Amino acid sequence: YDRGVNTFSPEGRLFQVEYAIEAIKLGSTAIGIQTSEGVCLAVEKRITSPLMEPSSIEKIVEIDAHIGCAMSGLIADAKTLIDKARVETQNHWFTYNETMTVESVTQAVSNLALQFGEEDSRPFGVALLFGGVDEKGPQLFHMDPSGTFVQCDARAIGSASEGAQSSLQEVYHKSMTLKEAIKSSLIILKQVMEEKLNATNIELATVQPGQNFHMFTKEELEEVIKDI
Amino acid sequence: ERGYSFSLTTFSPSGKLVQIEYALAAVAGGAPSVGIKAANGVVLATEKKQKSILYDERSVHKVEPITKHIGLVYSGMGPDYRVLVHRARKLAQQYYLVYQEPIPTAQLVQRVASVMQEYTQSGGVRPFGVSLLICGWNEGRPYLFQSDPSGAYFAWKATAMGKNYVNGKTFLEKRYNEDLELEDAIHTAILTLKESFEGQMTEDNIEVGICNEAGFRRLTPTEVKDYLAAIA
Amino acid sequence: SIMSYNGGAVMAMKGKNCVAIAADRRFGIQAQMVTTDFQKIFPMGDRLYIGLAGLATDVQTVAQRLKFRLNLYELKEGRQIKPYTLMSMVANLLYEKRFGPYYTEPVIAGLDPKTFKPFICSLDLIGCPMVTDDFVVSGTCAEQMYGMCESLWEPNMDPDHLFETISQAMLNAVDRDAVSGMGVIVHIIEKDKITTRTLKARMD
Amino acid sequence: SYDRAITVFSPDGHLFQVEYAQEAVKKGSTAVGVRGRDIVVLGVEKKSVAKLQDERTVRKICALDDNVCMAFAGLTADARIVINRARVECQSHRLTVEDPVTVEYITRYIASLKQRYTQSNGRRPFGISALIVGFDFDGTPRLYQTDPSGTYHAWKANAIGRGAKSVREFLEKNYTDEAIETDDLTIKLVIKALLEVVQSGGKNIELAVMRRDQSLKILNPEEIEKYVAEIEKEKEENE
Amino acid sequence: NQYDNDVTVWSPQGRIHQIEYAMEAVKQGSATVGLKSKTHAVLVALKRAQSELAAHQKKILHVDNHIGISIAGLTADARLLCNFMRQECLDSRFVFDRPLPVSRLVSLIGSKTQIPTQRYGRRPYGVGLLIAGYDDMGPHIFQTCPSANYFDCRAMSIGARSQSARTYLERHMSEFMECNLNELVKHGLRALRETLPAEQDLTTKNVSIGIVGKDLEFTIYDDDDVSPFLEGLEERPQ
Amino acid sequence: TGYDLSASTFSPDGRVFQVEYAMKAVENSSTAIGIRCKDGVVFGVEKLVLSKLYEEGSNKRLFNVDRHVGMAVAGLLADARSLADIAREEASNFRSNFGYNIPLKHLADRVAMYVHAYTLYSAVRPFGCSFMLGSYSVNDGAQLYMIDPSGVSYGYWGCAIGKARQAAKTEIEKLQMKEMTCRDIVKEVAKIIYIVHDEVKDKAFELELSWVGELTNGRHEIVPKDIREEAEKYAKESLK
Amino acid sequence: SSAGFDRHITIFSPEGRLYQVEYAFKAINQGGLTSVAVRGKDCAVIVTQKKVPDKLLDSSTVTHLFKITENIGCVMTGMTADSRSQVQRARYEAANWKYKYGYEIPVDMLCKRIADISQVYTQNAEMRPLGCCMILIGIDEEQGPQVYKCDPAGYYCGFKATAAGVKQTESTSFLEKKVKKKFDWTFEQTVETAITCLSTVLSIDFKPSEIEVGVVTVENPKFRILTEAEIDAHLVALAE
Amino acid sequence: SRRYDSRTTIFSPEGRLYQVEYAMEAIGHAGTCLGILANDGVLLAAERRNIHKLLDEVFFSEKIYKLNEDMACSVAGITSDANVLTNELRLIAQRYLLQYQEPIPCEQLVTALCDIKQAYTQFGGKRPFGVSLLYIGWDKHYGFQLYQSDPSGNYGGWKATCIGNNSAAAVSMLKQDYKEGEMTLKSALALAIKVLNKTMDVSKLSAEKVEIATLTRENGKTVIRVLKQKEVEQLIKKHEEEEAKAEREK
Repeated sequence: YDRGVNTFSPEGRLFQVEYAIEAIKLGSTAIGIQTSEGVCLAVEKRITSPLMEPSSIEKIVEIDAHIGCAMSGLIADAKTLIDKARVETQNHWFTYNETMTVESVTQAVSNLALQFGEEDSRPFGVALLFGGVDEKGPQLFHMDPSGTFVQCDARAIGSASEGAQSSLQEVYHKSMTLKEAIKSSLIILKQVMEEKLNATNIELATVQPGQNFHMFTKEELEEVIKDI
Repeated sequence: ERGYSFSLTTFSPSGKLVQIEYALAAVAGGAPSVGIKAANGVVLATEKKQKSILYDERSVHKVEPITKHIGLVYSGMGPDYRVLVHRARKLAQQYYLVYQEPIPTAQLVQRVASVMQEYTQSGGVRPFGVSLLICGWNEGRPYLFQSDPSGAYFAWKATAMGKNYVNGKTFLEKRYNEDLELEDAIHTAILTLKESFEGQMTEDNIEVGICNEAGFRRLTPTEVKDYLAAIA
Repeated sequence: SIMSYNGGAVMAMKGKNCVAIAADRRFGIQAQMVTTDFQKIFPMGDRLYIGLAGLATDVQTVAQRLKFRLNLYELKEGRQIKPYTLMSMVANLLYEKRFGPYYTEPVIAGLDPKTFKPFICSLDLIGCPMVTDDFVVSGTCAEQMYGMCESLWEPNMDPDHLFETISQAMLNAVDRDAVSGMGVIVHIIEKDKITTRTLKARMD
Repeated sequence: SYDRAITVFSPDGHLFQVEYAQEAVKKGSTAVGVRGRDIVVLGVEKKSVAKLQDERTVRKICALDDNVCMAFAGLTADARIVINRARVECQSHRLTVEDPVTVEYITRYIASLKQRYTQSNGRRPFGISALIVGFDFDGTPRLYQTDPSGTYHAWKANAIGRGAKSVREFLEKNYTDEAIETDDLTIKLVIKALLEVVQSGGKNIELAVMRRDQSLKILNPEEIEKYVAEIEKEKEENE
Repeated sequence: NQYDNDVTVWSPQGRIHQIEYAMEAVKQGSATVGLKSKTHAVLVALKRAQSELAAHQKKILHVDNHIGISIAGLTADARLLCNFMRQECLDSRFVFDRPLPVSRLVSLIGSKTQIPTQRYGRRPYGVGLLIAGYDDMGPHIFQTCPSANYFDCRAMSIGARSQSARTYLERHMSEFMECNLNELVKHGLRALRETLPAEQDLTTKNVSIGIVGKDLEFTIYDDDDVSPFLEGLEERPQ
Repeated sequence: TGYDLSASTFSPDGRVFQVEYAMKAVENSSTAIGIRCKDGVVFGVEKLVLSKLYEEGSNKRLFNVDRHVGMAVAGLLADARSLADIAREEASNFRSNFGYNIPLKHLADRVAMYVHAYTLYSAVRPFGCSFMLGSYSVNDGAQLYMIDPSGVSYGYWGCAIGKARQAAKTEIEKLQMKEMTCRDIVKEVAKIIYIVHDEVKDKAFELELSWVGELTNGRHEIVPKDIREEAEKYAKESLK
Repeated sequence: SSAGFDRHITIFSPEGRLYQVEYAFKAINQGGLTSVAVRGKDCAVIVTQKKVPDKLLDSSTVTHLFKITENIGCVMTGMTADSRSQVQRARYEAANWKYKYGYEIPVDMLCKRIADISQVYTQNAEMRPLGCCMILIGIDEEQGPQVYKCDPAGYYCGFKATAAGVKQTESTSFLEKKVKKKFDWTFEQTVETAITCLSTVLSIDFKPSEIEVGVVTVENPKFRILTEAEIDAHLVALAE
Repeated sequence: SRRYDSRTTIFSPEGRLYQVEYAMEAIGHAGTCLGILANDGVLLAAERRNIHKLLDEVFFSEKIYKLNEDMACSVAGITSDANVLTNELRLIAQRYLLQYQEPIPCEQLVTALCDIKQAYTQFGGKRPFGVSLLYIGWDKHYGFQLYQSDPSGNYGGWKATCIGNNSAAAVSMLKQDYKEGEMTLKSALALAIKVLNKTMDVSKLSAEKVEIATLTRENGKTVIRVLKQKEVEQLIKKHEEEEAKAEREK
């Protein structure tokens, strides 16, 4: 009846890697869009209670000064992967005196993602977006509980993932600007969330070639909302 | 290789450790044996029948000495007995290398029963299937203790272990008093082993060991024939 | 040397049906006293004492390791410890540091609890027990204490003359030593009572 | 070493032993915590004492530091070892970075200690939830909670344990801005909620406040007798 | 089926089912074709994607200057053997100061992957390594499988719908040992148009080619430099 | 059922099925025969051409353990070359510790105790390979051993492992290996493995032969091409 | 009579039995073999049969008699793979007696160390308890000859006549009628009464190519294995 | 190997855990111990179980164990599991005395043992202890103290508690007859013989069937006195004289 954690299916995939793919369909939705002007990257918060403090939770968190992140699915075990990424970017700066590229951050995390077992205990149930500006310009990557990562241009992850991707393939083109990519993302998030859109249910962050990783706050954010 | 590192002895929903309850069933199907202390020494007597005439009875021994003054018999299964003998032989030495003194019989049972309790909780092991009777005369007064596979112990005046042990304890209750010599306790230990043996109780079907203040020793079949004579 | 870093002297002496032990009171660092009430005799049950002399660290260290092992003994067993048994216990403790040794030399004196018979012994710093019948001494001023005890000891002595002999043995020898002094405490035990006295010595 | 994965995934994407641990939280006694602007108010309900026996050993409001209080619910066996492990990390923090431990730092140590403990082999997860209440540097009173999966989470009011959502629905219609006007006014905000819970007839309640400069101060059953006298008197004249 | 749970358990027929299920994992990945001449070793892969805006997953990797591999299966176990592959090449170059031979590399992999196929609670490595390289004996094409059984071959193809590619390679392998680099590649490119549905073939963003050559270091060509190789193919006959 | 999952449990009639199930996996590998002549040992393996795409000289079922010791395997090939690695490593510890070349009565003893060690525990499985060991020494003559997956070894004048085992060793005892030298043996080794494996089951197959003795000066090596062409010349005369 | 996994691993039944050991006693019987050991007044004789079903097999490598030390021999029953592993331990334990204690190990002390090792297999619930038996002979000073049996349960005893294998009970019933009439036993009578044991139980009346006999005597304490020629001398004298 | 694992650590789907509740089910049967204090002194009343006519009656105690030089414990449950715990916190008190050169406070000895007991219920895949036990003792911080341990790992201070087979009947009567701080160490002894008159179904109160040990504070002694079998029965009949007086006059 009870298999081990490390068993192949008769169709050949695995059991608990495939079960963890299902777990990120319960998390809050998140949208990232790569634009040659820069990477914009948004999320909802899914506020449960009026008594709850809204800003104590976060989904956007920074890894380095030029790399941001976005998490979905579970949250408590996402903080383990974030801490391994922050240490890895500082060991690369310490030994090579430069900034680690956005792609090489992702494979440094993706090697960790499939290492459970019974020696030395379950796969991580999160999904991540990595937005950053390295020397090849703005980048956007997406990893998996399976540890498979690939560069995306407009990736939407969460409970409303497949509903948003269809509405995102029609509006994206290769010559966007960042001012309209920010506006195009909040049109999508206005459809898919439950509550109404305001300055507290969502938050954004953009990374630029010029300046570093900047996270918007509740003063400069609602001018996008009132001019939607 | 490696082990299992999980206890295969758990609590029942009725609150009873079932594997220890099964180990007492293997103890009750062993060879019968009685032990009696009376005012100057302890008598340990067991019942050793070879299955056929081909066996050499002078090869193995039920009654074993632990030190100068401590003997030990059993009633259970064979190969488990020789393990905790060699364990108890060693435990009497580490007491002696520290204190330069023969070990008290009470402190031996403190440490032998601690092995048996430790062995019924640790990972991947079945408990022992033997019960013991331990004698000895430390500081004049003799002692007679009985352990069990669970790891507890008691302080008996006279008791029986093995098959028909519930009949021997009724027989000893109508026989034993406070005032007997050592040679009287020998005569009533043969009289209680005759309750369950076969028709021929010869000089080699039984095995008797005694303690004095002169120390533990084990009887040769010469005087065992003299005690078996003029008996019952 | 190492034993001469703090000084100290412990003497035990056997009597008729009684045994006495004595030690000095000085604590100091090579020339300089610090206090004159340093404890060097420790009680180990009734009618059984131990004296320690040597390096001042290991005097307080062994006297706490031994009490750690003694209370475990007197609870696991229901009785008090024999004086011959403690001699094997202390010798085991010192030999474990065969290559990291404690710099002390213990002296054990007490009465056997059932048959009230005196017992004295002494040990080196790695645990060689030596039982005698007259006296044992330990400390820096050892040779001065042999000239006292070989000249003054009598075989069968009441507790009055036992006290006066061990007092004159300590006061005259420790006065001849430089790094030992500042008062002498004397414990004399017997089967009915026990007695602690302090002597009027040179504070010089 | 007992090496075995205890918490594994479900065929629909859940963790069984985590959501089983949240049921064990839901039958512990109710702890309620609110915050003011200068004084914080927190107090467990359903003391359930035998009322002829000892009471100074049964306390469920302790101190991690001079500035950090901590209440909890759930099974108390797994709770007083998380506290004793939190009293060491906050003490070893002072040997490092010189400040007293902020209320945000001590919640991350507890939540990370609980998440990696839902990850390891041979380990059932903790069956407790807690409220960490403190007043950090520069006088900013705030509180948090902690789920048995290890998700630290701030609030303005909270209530956990058995009979929590009955209080949590009551608090949001009861939490106003002017309820945090005075110190003793906010204490009556707690006393109405615990009276709207398991019985709490004054002898089963136990509150304890902190004036942002003191230690934790438990009032004896004379002020709670006084407060439930005047909170019921205001209800008897309004209705 | 109670004989279908752990790698340790033999079947009553004598076929361990956990090994046979890892063969199903390599049949899920996309196809790739390797082949060799007298003097060259060319392997050609076919990428896939998830949406039209996501990028294509690469499959050809660079192990050393004279060894390159191509993967099929789950990508996480591919990088686990890849980082073992790179490590075993540069330490032999550290010790002996020589390129490690290809036929001696693969036997290290076969001893590496056989170990978790015999212990308890240890999965096999689901991966599809096609290896191309140089000994001092010319080109070599090697394939592996999760049963830890490596094969010496001269042209193979593995992945989803690969039996149609093998039938093309059998009826043209008499020509392979003569041709130069140009039509050696487009012999292999005619195998990848065999393993596709009849409408989309080779649109310069899903195909990659890697060549090691007798005076040529191992080189990967991606989605722009493919276009010189990819032109010069006829239309699909229908 | 339930009595046959682990190798740590006996059956209720007292035998281990996990070893017997691994013995069944040997009879799906094809055929490996080896007989010893008067002054040497000759191996022989018929090799199934699975497809045209494999290369002539691939995946040899005939190893080379030491300078004088040879191995011919039959079973799951991953476990074959894993047993070949420890036997190649065991002979290296003998020469390094004791100075000289390992004898076969000791070499097959050390390997069979390594194979037996996996027929006891639940953590490991039994091997799925049976194999043969043959060699020649100038002080001991020719030797020929054979090891099953249980761990039992014996000496042989000639043995056979594979699909058709009895159908191969029926014709081996028609020979006279006591007096023939290892030249005419090579033609007789090939002939008894042409009469087996009808062409209905396999289309085409590959001959692979091995060879040791003082004619090879003690060293183990493969046969030359011309000698095995004489045996392949001696192939199609079994139709009479 | 069964509850839990008591059929599968070595734990107690509700009746106090434990089945994995008494399953292993009838794993000895699957060898199809029977060995007899008889102690004499000044000698000790082991006799056992050997069954060679093939002409292609080397008949000098099937000896179940093994030389443990220079003065200690043994015979092995049960399955072959476990029996040869247990001989390897007994060679190792005797050499460590000589290195640690400086004199030759007594044969009862060696049987104790083997039975203590075999105890641990039925003591942990992980290992399979080695379904093969063990019979030792040897000359001891101030004891004469003596014979010991060790079973896979960890039990041992000194015997005077010993049978082990398939026909154990029929052989011991023959021998117990032979010994209790208490004839004196020379050297050749113990050879005669041991061959006529398994010649009347098995009803063979054989030629000397199917049995093998080891012996020790207090004039030559070396364990020695008889030549087939001198086996034939005792056999034709057995037919008067 | 995962087929034979019994998982003695996991939760149940109703939220609670089964393994320690089976242990506390077994802690009800097999034994009876109780304690009482209100003033100078504290007592442990325990009932003997094996009262067979062939025993030596030695080792100074049966269920009483002296732990420190000024505190002791009474145990209930599996006796073999008890012997491991009793010589485990016996050297917890000694390693305290080695470290601080001061006798251990009675409360933080209990918390030290109840953390070892809690760990087996929480990880390791290991059988927990089916042992609950009492604690009497004295310290300079609070005086006479009385604690109770549970197999789950949680303790508690008390004034009078029983862990017998009819322990609920004893507690129901202890909170029917009690006085806070006025029960001297003679009225508590008369109350102790009254309670185990009820819960012991073997009537007439055999003096060899019970054991009573008292801890009184003498100036530097803290005398732990196991009172002998010559003064039990006069305390037994003293309960018997007053009950015939109180029944007839009412």
